[PDB]
Amino acid sequence: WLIMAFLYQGSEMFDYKLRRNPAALMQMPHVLVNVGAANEATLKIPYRYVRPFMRCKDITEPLNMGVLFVEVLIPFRTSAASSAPKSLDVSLFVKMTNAKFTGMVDGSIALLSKPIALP
Amino acid sequence: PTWDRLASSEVSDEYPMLTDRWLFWKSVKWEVNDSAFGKMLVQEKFPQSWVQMDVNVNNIPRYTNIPNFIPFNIHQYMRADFEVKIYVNPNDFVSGWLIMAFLYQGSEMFDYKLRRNPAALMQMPHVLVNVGAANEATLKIPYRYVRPFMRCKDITEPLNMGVLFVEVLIPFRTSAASSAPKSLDVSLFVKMTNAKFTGMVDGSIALLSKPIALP
Amino acid sequence: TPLLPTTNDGRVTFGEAFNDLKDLARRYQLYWEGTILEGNLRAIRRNSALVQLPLYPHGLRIQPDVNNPIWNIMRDGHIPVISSGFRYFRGGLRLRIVVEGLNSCVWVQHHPDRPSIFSRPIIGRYIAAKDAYRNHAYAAYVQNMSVNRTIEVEVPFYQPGLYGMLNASLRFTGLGDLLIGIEGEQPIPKEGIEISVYYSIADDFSFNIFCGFPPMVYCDETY
Amino acid sequence: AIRRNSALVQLPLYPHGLRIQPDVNNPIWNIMRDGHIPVISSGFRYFRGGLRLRIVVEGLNSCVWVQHHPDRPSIFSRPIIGRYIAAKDAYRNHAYAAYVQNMSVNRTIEVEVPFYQPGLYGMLNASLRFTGLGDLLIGIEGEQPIPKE
Amino acid sequence: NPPDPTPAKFFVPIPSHSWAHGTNTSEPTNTLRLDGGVVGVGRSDDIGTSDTAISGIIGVYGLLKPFDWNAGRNVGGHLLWSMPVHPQVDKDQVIQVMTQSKLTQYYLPPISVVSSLYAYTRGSIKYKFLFGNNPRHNARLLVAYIPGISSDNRLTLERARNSAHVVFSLNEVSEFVFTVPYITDTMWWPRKYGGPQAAGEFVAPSYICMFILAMESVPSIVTIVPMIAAGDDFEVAVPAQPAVGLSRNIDVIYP
Amino acid sequence: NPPDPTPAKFFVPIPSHSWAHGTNTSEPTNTLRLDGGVVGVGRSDDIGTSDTAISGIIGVYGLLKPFDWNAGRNVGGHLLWSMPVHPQVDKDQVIQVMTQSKLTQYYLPPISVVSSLYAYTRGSIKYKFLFGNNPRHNARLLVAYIPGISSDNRLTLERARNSAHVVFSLNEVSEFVFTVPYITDTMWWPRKYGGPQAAGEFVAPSYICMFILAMESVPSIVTIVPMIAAGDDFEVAVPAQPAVGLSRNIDVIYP
Amino acid sequence: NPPDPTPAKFFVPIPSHSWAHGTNTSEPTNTLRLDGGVVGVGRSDDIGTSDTAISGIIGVYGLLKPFDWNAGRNVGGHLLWSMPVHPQVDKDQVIQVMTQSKLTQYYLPPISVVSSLYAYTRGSIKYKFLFGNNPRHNARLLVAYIPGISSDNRLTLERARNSAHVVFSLNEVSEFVFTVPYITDTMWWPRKYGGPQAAGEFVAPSYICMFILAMESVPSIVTIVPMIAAGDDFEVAVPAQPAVGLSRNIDVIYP
Amino acid sequence: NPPDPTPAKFFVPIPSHSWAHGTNTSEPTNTLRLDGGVVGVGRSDDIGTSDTA
Repeated sequence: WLIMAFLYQGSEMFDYKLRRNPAALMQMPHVLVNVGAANEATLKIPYRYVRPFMRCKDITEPLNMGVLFVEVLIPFRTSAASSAPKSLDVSLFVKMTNAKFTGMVDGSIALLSKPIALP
Repeated sequence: PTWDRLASSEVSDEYPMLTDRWLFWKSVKWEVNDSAFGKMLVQEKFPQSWVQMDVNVNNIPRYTNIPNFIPFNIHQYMRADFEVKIYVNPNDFVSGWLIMAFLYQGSEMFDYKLRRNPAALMQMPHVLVNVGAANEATLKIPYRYVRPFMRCKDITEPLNMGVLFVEVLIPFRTSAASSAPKSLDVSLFVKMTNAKFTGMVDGSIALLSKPIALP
Repeated sequence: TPLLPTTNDGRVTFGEAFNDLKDLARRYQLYWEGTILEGNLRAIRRNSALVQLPLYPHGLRIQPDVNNPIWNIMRDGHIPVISSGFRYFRGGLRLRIVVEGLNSCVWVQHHPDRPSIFSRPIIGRYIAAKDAYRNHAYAAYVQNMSVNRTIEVEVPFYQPGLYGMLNASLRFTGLGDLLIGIEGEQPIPKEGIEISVYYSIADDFSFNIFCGFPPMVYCDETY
Repeated sequence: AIRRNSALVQLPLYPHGLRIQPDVNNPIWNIMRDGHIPVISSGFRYFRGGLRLRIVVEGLNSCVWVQHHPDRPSIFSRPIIGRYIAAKDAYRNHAYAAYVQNMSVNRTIEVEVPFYQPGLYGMLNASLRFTGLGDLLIGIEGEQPIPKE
Repeated sequence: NPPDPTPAKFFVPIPSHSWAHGTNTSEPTNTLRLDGGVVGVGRSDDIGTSDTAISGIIGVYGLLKPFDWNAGRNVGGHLLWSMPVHPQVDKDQVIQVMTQSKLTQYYLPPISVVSSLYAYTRGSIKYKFLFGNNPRHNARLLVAYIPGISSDNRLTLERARNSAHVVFSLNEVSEFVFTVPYITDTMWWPRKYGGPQAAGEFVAPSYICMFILAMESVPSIVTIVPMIAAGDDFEVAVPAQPAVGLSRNIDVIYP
Repeated sequence: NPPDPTPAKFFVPIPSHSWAHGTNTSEPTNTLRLDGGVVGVGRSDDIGTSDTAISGIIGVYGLLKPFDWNAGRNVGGHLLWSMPVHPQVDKDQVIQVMTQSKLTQYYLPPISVVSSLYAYTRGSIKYKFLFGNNPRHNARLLVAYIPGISSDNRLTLERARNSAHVVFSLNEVSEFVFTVPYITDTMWWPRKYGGPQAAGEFVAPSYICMFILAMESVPSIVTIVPMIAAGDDFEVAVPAQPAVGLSRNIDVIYP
Repeated sequence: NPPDPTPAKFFVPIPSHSWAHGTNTSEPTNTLRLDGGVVGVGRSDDIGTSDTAISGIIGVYGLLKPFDWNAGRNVGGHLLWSMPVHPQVDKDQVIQVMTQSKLTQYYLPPISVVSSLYAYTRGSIKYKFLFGNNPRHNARLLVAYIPGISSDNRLTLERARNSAHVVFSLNEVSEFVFTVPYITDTMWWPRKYGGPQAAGEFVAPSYICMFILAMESVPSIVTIVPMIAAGDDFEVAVPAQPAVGLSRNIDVIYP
Repeated sequence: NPPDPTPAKFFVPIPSHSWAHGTNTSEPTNTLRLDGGVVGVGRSDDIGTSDTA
């Protein structure tokens, strides 16, 4: 089983690393995914942020509204034989519902940078 | 909206066919030779002593044997109004009086032993019994307890709602001759008025124990 | 299954309702307490700040220690615990500052445009150069301590975002420093002065987006 | 010994009053016995209500928090003084109904304790054991000079 | 300048207002604002309230420590898992994070944390079980609850088949929800980890138990993860010293 | 920001509210509750009140020490038993429990205990007698009461046959109820064991006396047990220092 | 002389009234007048008020330091002048009067002084340019503003020709007014010279820039004087420690 | 729990009420009675007043 939940502006809480445990993920908005049925599952993430608009480029770190988690609720368990797989494939589709852009400038007026990873 | 319904979501199990009739309980015999003012003939935790009146060879009460106590075997919470009738057997050549009163949750008051004196028994709900007329007298004991339901089995001491007293108001007095008796017989009939049992389990899921007596 | 008949969140058996965690958060609890001694304070000190107290709805980062044991064994109150379950808030605080062993006047100023720099309170001298004295035109409140030793103040939500961040670590996350200070020449007694700050939620307060609770610890295994 | 926000008395709350110890150095108990309230209470088996208290604490000049612990068993029939107060009532708790009063402004605390307790009744004339309305706690709020006497 | 003689009134001076009052009152305070009326922070619909209504919080399931079932239908008529039913879950039924000479961090459900803030409680508790099988496996389970027994020493598959029980077929769904009601002699139940009595001297107002009644193409091990939330009719009573604290700082000072 | 000039009012500061007020007033207090209004413990009909209405208490008979009648009709025209009629019964007319160098414990009737809490009293007193004979015996009794004499030295079967008396046939019932009214020169009567005057310097507002006017198959001894309760028109006046105390702790410290 | 028993009320004594309240309240005070009512200084229409309504003040243009353009159309596609758009103008864009070891005196516009008294701000800013040419000269200017860049390092005549820009013909008027709107991610903007952050760690919510695209009978040098006032939709938020002070006494005492 | 901000009123503390007032006034006092209202000793016609006119 897979559990996928989203944590609004998670990366800046003082207790961020403690909220990764999948017990804590069953309390934020989440979805569950099996390998049998319940293959697809769609989460929903409305815009909730400190300021009414997000920055699109640098000058730090644009477009960071939260953290998306996908964790193993029940471990990936196989039969003990060779016709069994060693892995599976998990694909993540996104889309935007109410897209409002403002402050239209040029391109090359601001830059992006090589993105940083969560610990 | 009454407060027994605020303790249990499961509705109550009411079997009036096998409860709600006069059951015999004990008979007690008091003497001319030790009948003084304030002699205690009966001092029982009620209705614990009535419902556990049937004992094993190893002395553990079994609800199973009397069709009246059949629901006390399979539930864990119960609530009911009682009535204790006392019958003494009319001998014309003697005279004496009995006072029977009931003390709600008496056994846990700090001044319990002081409230046994029959002067204090004339202030709680009571009845008086002669040997001439006024043979029978029926007390009435509505359900009044700290919690809306009583426990039916152990784990301490189920079904202890009060204390029932039967004492000598006027001593058992006889004529000075041999055709006079040395004792009489006093019989205590009980019955339950609004019996509501809840928390229906198995039997053998909880146990009873050999019952303890009041000091 | 059958359902249990209602008591209206307790109005039937007791006298009142208990249906909101917002209502328990309106009962004061200890925010911070500590002592300030004469040397620990500032040298030319005629209208000067005594504490710079960062205002967090989730309370301060509790230091549990031996000489005041309300933090060791009780941990933090009901307000930090309810606050950890929510991501944002939009409201003000209510405070009670009970400053002992001081007899003249105690100005309390609220600086709503200050960043949330520290998670501890700053005592006496170390208070920054520009918060070290009473400012002009900031909302303030002077109380003579001979008349009454308890200050009751409500700090407003003056801050430009849609929310203020709970559980934090420009950085305009909250409702900035509150400043407590003496108004004149005073004798700072031996054994300094004790300040106790109690706080709660105001009536215009809210908790907003409910994420999970963080992992807790039980009070019962503190000894 | 380490007494910065600590309990001073743990006062069990009984409508029938405490078990009066009659002794020489305060004679209101020796010759008056107990008041009209213990006497009226002994005639009844149960009660359902709260109390009204007045705590007049003399010779102390700062602040006196009073907390009500409604979920505590009725363990003692005497009050517990100072240090001997149990480990978990030894300081002011959070979130319990409390009331702080500065003793320089007024030396009399008027409080009403509610009936917060789960049974149909509370037991009068007593000896879980949830019989009543649990301990009230009285304590000092800071460093103080505990005077001689 | 007419003289106004009105008799002075008796007034009792006190230092502050109620420290205990949360609701249904108006309290005087000196507000540090420019405006001197009853003022409140501005709002819209999205910054909008009563997200703290208790029923809305204790409704969210919280995860309890997953136990597993090993080598099927397995051991004939056996006890899998059981615990006393009460709003705070037992410390051994909760995902833990120990550290040496700090406190122990517990991932309590939303129902457990809210019930550490109150003195009494009552009402039904929902359990949601999630089975990590796949349709090839089969078994049966008897989940029953017994209303007045507090310790599992005395119960067995034939004693527990006489209580209120549902027999779960282990293939009709993965997610099975089983509601144990509130059947007690009393109207409010104290918590297990605040007051009143003596910790392990506790009696929950019921027990829940899970009883039983091996392919080579399928994984042997079926893992079960239990979730717990408060029922629809659940209430909490008096605010009390929280049985828990934040793990923001898990350090402690034993005597 | 208009200036409001209103003349300051004179106020008198005091430390607390009335220590004496029981009724018909509202008192300010700081209630240790979450709710800040006028709140009271919940109720139903069964937990329901005015079980303390005085008439309902003093109505319950209380037993006085039983005296007995020995060898019939017995001693011609004799005084059996007599006592001054007043709400607290005389200490020698009450079931006692002595202990050495403690206090003496008295089983006072409900009327006696209530009248130890008040300063005055008035109204009729009911006596209920219960005869431990059986219909074989016969005798007669003259119960009379005399309204203004306080000591039995002066009364005899022919002086007491001129007061208000009923002649009781000793076989018409066991339970005989005899009401002595309230006939005095004054409207309220002080109690005998509180104030005012000097204990045994007391005058009850009347005396009740019981006058007279032997088989071998029947018990010689007829025992009489007297019960005492307040009449329907009985009232108590001012709250005063209780003449009694609980025997919870019967220890004492004589000077 | 009827006795009035009314229960004393609880009152909390404090030393004074609100130090922070400006509006919407009535404050008690002892007025040093002969008349004891709500009295105010007399008036007519000409001594008449609300001359302090903020919009009426920040509407008045204030002059910023004049820069000049030297030898026409001059340097092909060049940056003339640019500054971050925010209510307090940068100290290098303001007419100054230095003195040695005193403070520096700045002739701030009416919009700058008012915005040194408040904590937040928002809304459009008007710039009014005044060109010291005479119709013989010609040139073009591209005034554009870019909404989210805070430093001029990155912009050039082809990057700034893609923002909102007006191309000004340098002969249609002397006085040209160019309004840069308010386009930000947030609803209120902090000031640059009060709090919060670290002075030169500041980001204005846009940049304004002026880009380009020699007779002997006419003066070579065209001088431009810029004026700045707040737009019609401009507001200020919270009263804060004024970033400025009067130069009545420009002396100071450095540590 | 709405905040009630009302400006504090000026009050002048004094130790007691008028020592000189006999008539046409109501005076506050703490009455040592069980009843907390305006109470007066009972009367009939014969114990009846203005014998001091």
